[PDB]
Amino acid sequence: KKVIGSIEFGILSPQEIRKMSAVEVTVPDTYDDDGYPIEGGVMDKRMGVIDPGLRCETCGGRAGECPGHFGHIELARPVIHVGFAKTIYRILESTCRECGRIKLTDEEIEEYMKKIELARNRRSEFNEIIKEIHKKAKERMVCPHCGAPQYPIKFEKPTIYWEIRKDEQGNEYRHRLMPTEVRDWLEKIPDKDLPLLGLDPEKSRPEWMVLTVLPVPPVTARPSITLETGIRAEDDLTHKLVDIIRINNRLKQNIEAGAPQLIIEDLWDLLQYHVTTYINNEAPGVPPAKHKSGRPLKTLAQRLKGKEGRFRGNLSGKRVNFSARTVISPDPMISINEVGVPVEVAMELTVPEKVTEFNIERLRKMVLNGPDKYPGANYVIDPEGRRRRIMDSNKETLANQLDIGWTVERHLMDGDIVLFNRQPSLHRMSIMAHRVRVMPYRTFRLNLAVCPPYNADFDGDEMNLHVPQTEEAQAEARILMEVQNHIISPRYGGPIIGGIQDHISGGYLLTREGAYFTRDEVEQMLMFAGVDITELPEPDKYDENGNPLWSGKTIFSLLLPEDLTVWYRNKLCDEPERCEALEKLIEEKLMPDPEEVRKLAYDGFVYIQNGKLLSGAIDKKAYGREDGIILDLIVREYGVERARQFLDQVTKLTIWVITHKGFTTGIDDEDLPEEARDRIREIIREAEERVNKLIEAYKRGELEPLPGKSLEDTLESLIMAVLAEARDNAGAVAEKYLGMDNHTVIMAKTGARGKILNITQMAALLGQQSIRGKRLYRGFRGRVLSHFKPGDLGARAKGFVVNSYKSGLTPQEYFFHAMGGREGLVDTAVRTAQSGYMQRRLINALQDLKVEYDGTVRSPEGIIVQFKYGEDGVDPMKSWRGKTVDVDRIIVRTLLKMRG
Amino acid sequence: DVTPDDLWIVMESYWQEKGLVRQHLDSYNAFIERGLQEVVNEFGGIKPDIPDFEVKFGKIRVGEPEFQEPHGQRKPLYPMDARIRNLTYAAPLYLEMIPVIKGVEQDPVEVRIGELPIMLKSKVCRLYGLSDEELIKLGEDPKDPGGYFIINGSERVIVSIEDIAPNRTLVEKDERQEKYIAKVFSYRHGYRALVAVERRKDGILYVDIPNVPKPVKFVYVMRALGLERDKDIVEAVGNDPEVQQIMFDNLEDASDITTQQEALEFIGKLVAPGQAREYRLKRAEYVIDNNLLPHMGVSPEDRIKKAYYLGMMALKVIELSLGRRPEDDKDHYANKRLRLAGDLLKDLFRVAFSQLVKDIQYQMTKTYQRKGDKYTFGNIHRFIRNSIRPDVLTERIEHALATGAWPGGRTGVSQLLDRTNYMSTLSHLRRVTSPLDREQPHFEARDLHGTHWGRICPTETPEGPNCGLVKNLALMAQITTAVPEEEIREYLMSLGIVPIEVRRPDPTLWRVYLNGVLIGTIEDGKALVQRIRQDRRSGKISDVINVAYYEDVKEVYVNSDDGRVRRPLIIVENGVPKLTKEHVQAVKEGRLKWSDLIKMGIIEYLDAEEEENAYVAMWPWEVTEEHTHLELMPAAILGLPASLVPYPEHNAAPRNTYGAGMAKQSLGLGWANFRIRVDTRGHLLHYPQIPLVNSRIMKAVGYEDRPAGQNFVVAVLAYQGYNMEDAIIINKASIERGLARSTFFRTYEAEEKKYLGGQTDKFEIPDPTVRGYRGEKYYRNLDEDGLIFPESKVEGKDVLVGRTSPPRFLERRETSVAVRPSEKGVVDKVIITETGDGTKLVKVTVRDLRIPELGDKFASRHGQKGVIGLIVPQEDMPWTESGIVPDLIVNPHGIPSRMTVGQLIEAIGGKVASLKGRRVDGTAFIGEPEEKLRKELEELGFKHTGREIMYDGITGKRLEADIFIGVIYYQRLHHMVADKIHARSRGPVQVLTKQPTEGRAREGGLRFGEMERDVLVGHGAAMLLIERLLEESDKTEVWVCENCGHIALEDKRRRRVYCPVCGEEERISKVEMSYAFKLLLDELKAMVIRPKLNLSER
RNA sequence: GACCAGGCG
DNA sequence: AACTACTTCC
DNA sequence: GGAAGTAGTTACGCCTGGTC
Ligand SMILES: [Mg+2]
Ligand SMILES: [Zn+2]
Ligand SMILES: [Zn+2]
Ligand SMILES: [Zn+2]
Repeated sequence: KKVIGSIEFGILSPQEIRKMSAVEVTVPDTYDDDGYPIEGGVMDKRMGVIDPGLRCETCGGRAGECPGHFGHIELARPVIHVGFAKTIYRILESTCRECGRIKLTDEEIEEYMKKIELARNRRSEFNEIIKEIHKKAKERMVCPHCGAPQYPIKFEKPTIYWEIRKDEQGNEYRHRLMPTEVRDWLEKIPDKDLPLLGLDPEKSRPEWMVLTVLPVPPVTARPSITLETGIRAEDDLTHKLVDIIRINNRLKQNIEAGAPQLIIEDLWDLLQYHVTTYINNEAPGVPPAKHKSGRPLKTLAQRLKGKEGRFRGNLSGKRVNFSARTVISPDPMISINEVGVPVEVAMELTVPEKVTEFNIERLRKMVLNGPDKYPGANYVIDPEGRRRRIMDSNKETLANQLDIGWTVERHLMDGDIVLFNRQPSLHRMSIMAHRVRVMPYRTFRLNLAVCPPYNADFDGDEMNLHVPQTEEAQAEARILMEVQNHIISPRYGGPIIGGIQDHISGGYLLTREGAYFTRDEVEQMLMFAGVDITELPEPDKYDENGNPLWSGKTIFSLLLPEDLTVWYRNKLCDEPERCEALEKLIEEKLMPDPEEVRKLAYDGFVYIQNGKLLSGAIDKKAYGREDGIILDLIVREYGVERARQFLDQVTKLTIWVITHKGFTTGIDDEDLPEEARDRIREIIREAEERVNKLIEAYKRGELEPLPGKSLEDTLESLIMAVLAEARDNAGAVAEKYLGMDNHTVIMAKTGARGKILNITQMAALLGQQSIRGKRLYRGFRGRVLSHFKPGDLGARAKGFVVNSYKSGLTPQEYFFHAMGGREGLVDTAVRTAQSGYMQRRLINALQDLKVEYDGTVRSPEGIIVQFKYGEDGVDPMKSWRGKTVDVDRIIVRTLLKMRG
Repeated sequence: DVTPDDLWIVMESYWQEKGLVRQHLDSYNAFIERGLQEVVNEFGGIKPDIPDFEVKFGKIRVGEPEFQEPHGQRKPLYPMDARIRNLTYAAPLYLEMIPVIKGVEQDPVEVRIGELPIMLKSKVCRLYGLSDEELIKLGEDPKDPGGYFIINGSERVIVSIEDIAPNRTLVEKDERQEKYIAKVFSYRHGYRALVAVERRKDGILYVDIPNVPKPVKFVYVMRALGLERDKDIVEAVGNDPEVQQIMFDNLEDASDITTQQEALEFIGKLVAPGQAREYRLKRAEYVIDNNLLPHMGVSPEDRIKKAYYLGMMALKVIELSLGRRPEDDKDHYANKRLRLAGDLLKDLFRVAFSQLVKDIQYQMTKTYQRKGDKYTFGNIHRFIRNSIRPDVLTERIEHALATGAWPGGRTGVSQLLDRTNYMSTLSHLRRVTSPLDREQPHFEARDLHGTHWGRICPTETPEGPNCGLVKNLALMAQITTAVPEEEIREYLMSLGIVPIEVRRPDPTLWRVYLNGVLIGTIEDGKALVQRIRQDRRSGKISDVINVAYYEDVKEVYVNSDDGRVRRPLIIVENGVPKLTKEHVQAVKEGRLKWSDLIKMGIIEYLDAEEEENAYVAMWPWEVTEEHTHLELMPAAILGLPASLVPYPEHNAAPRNTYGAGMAKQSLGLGWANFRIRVDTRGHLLHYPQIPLVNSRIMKAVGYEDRPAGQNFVVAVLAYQGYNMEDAIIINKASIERGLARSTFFRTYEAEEKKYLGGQTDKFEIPDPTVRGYRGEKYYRNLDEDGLIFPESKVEGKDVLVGRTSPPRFLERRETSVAVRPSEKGVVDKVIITETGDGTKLVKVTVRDLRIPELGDKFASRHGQKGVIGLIVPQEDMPWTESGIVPDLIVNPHGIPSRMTVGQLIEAIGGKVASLKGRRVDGTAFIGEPEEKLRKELEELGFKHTGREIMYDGITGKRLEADIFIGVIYYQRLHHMVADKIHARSRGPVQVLTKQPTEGRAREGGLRFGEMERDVLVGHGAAMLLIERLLEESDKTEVWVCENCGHIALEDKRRRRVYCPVCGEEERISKVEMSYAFKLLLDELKAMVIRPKLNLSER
């Protein structure tokens, strides 16, 4: 067997079309009355057969097995190919009318040939040189080789060549160039002149651009379906070919009979229009060929180009077999690299497994079970290639005749590798390989930590599941695409697979100050997390009743590597003095006395020493979508299996903590005392008074413009600054008064979910609403709503919502908030469309670039793009947050390893 | 004063008197009463090529809904039979013909010109003015509001189109050439003309005409329209000295080149290129009379008024150039008029009637020529009757309604009515769409405008491409129906307005515009406006009239057109609203109606133009002497699905939008008629419930009679991480007791089609000798007649209507109807009937019981969507110290990021309502305050915060934190996981590309697009890409001639492989490539391109 | 089979 | 439509 | 250099129904 090494593109010669054809088509009909194809028609059986029961006259194959064969239509008068129209015009105006030479000087000929031989690798230089030669020839009036006037050639839209000659003394006339004389002009062009025109002497010929024989695409390339009504629905190509044959027959009849030249020219133009619309219906400046219904026909050009065309719709991307799709549901109790597959999908989709020495018994059992029982099989393929569906009265015999070397398409079972994909597919983590785990109900299951790579949020999301079928594909998936890898994002060199909301909040509830757990809770959480353990550590405290209690830090430390040691400040740092004291203690010797650290322990300073958590609370900094310090260190220093084990264990542990400890959000989470409410009220009152003063100053001309903008823009910017500062101050008051024991605050300060802005808008004023960065202005003249005096520029009248969500919005504020939400929702779709187009452009530009074995990055033709990838040779996925190596981390780690 | 609770009574009376679909019914009733006759009056009598014969048109009459039987006669037809027998609910249309023989008119003849489809509940339908029992006896839901059509058995609703106001000129800046552009959309007989004037950066004035290929200097058009004198032109355009100078400068260079008589010829050169001077003149005057300002007229007498209107437009563009006026906003609702069912039907009927008129002309001429004058004049009645051919008009109209493609570029005008539930149907009947393309980023058109207040719902709009471009009407919105303009013009002229012919406009004189065209001039325009509104309030002037003025530019606008969205307001005079307590009591006692209040001048209807002059108060205690109007009910500014949301002002706007959009997808008893209705798909919640916290608008509308959803006991806590990421945890015991249970209905249809030549198909159990015979097990439930017995369990791929068709293979083929491969159920109903043509038709309805499972989507009214992540037994659910077990658990992490305080307030209100035994009012702005609810919850014996002490079901100890628990109204959406799961090992393929088919309904394969290709490439997986894109879609083998590179031919008959192009037999080898690439090679070998292939040894 | 409309993430 | 980029008449 | 014309694109799936 061979593989395609290269494809040379050329223009088919008339003799090539005549020889390649299996029939010459003469009759403009498709089928007879009885339903059989008309001999000599567009559906002649010598071009292949598509209707079942028919037989091909060229191959002898049935429908769906005959590939299809070409036919030709000997045109009575040659026509102009629309695709090569501009090329023909350029060649015509760059070559002589009588001899056909390029009308260039011999010295210019040799110099331009030498420059053509050079700079051929890149298309742009060759194109520019061709344009220069075209300009030089076009300007010239007399052919240097033979003395002859060269009348200028005008070109309208397609296939209209119109050169202008001086009919009389001082009077010029435009003479239309019929395809016959144009083609003859093109044949007179010599072969030594073609390269300077850009044409290939062998694979192309300018005369072949004027086509006198039209190839007819095979029947299999334009199938016709019989409707349930009993009528026949033909393809657009079939209709266009029928019209072309009819008009060609009319032209041939008028030519052999003899007709006035005007009628012949009209029929010739009709045939040319038919051919042009056949090749490209949406060609510039041509009436599209419309269907009988009224829609335009889809022709060859429409068959190729477009998002629904051949290239994008059936070559780059195409529908595949052995795929499944259903809604996804959460499942924290499966590993990060596993997926829950419904029994229906597992029974439907199959994995072809060739029976060998070791899996003979299992395949025999699953053949015995058959397509009904889940651990069964659907098909059995003998070594000869004959396939047999498993059914009753077959299971026993096929199980007996399994032997060795046969193929058995078995059901999905636990451990099988599949591709899981939620397909807005932006980065390479949108498809990862998961291990199959068969589940009862009919929905896909996904671990929560793997949501961030897929951007899935269990609100109706659906994901596609593809089953690789060849052993090479299965190995490729299981080695390169498994979910254990890709924990670190290639984008920023940080953890993308980590805890999201409940893991972070439960970790904080676990490791925070004063959080203790009873013996039963500790044993249950350790068993739930999957941590292997045969003895509990010594308890930290003792209850008033003498019951032993464990600290959350000890429980968390039970699942850390015994060598890990790191310190950092997380988001819970509100008093930097305590963090500075801890850092000062650490810097003196790098191995502080554990009790001394426990004396100065703080929630805002995480300090792990030999795998024991001595200070700090679990935050988004421990593990998260970005900046997971502990997870990054575990995945970079201990491997990728250890990272997966730690991730699974910590997710289950935190889930147990948050479930059995209680985590809720109520109305009281947005409550503020009377003092905080009064402070916020005074904040808004002062802001409104300041805005009023600014407005009054601007009305009296008292205010003067800021640099770079006018008076109106100065006033607008000052007002927005004042309003934003007022919102910030009210949010600061709310932050001061709400406290850290509020669950809504807890999940916001720890990064689990929500920002400070949400709490500010929910417990204090909503703040100023804006569209496109400006204050609300769209509405009536001088106002937004008809409930405000025209010409009002005040805070409330322009979108400043003074109410919280808890306090409820007034109707005006409700409309203003609706405007803000509308602008956001409108922004989303435009942004996603623009980003998608830009990503497509970037991918199509940078697809093939790769790192060679010498370390360089090279273009497909061998051009060196980078002599060392990233200018240092480090992959961003393997880098330390963009750094080549974390020097300080390595130094501290080694010093603690040896001196410890 | 009057409490808002007292204005609620008036608003409820408004909704009681006029339904929710009054726009469709009003427009269609106006169309039937006057529109059809108006169109027929535009279409003058047919004049054929007969020496002394032509027919005039009499009076259009529409009869009762009747259907002509194929072998019987016109029986009466009712909508249920029209939508069951796959008929079109239409009525005969009759037109009188007046034959004019040699200038004299004979007796009229009434001939049926076609059938006109009838909108339900309109003044011609058979359901009009029928009591509830009468509608029930006809197999109809009395709650159904009508307003839609039945076309070929399917319910079609015409969605209003938000077009730009016709005949109104708008000024704006191009910002590219510093050219001020002023365009007008002139309408006449369904044809729009885009006449625009232009002041370019050179200071010269240009005019654009749609059929003139190039712009023309303005003064040339002005002189072509009959303005001979230069000074007359300068005076007509404007009298302000600066404008006078601009016109003098613009006119000197025009008069120095083109005079009055030369302008028509100059336009003719561009319009009709060539040497035919008379033809150029004819084309120029044609495009002047028809294609420039058609709304003014098409007669040469209307040329001068075209000149005045063009001068006014030029004056406006000059004023924009001088900056004396602001840019005209295109999203301002003073500039947009809706197109309703009446006007769209008028245009469609105009097109169809033109087709019929031309056809009848052709038929008359042909018949007269091909039988002379023997009986054409001997009996003219038969000559007219036989030439009618009425099917053309009805086929055109029915096709347009069924496909939705209106004449012209309009598409999607008629849409399939949504019958998922009550809310979806009513919201579809109250929907507005924009004609702009959804792909482009129309930032200014997709945003909320201040003029939408009370006219368009601020929150209900779809997500994605249609956001902002698809709008739903506010509950207080009222859409006008046009009054005769001539009477309005006469009244305005009688008021003191002097036409511009006698008195020319001046800076100190008010310019009055009626319906967007300038009519005359008056002094003290404020007095004219005051007189107009006083007359309207006094009742002598119709409600539809609206008037506004502008002190900035001294212009008075009078509107009396159709398609204006308006809102009602209470007139406030001297700080005292017109509405009083005794009016409210009279309305409450039924002595006074809404139309009465409108007629007495108590309540006023204002569109955007008149509202611009208003200073509206929002609350009765906010009224001062400076206020002109008071808001009837600020909570009515929302749409209907948006009004379903309780406490909408405590939620973020995106979540309100999500809730409003998801309210239209819930399951419930949408219509009581569902049992006997034939519909492709439907759902039925087994136990719908009233929302405990509900708005009063929902009861006034009628949502309480057709509820969709249930009240759940919801606890907000994190439980085993199975409600993480917007997932929902639900109770198994609650499901087993009927919570969120539903049934899915599907109606399969099988027709006994009658082919040509008498070759019919037969309803029968086919013998195994027929071609395409399925398994004998699939016909298990069939009866000897050929139809499946009702109440028989049917699973996937089992047939319901055994059917065989005449052979067409190249024995009878099989075309029986079976259930869809992934659908099961029980056969609820089998009906047999007769089609329109007379063939037998059978509808089979299968019902499938859908008990909630993992993956089914649930939503609340506050936009909190989610799927069931786990189904937990009751003994595993936590319980409260009061014995309350949740029916549903939601993660607290979804609350703060979404900022839905309204959901928490609704939970508190639901608990309080359950404890009190009285439902809690959750209206938008007058509902029960959260403080009152918390105090009441405190007094009832529960914690005021709503948190309760809960115990863990698994371990038995109480949770450390107090858990927030309440009652929230959750609704089950129709996005069930059983309707979405799909898996394809291997199946059918497309004939053209040999690739797997597309769609869940036809064993389709999932598209592995190019984005996934790049994802696979970025992983380095090269063999996996091969396996996914080559082996599993279209792998094939081809024979390639190594000598030429073309595709070799294999002769299966002769057992030889060779290349016909070169005749090689030894240099032939197989290659492996996707069938799509071979097809690409075929399409490249077409259009004459040679893709020579080079082969390599591997 | 391609056209339209409506949704889903 | 609304952007870009050529092309191409001026 | 204009100053117009002309052409070329404008995310990815998936589902439903209805008409040709
Ligand atoms: Mg989602
Ligand atoms: Zn063949
Ligand atoms: Zn020469
Ligand atoms: Zn060959």
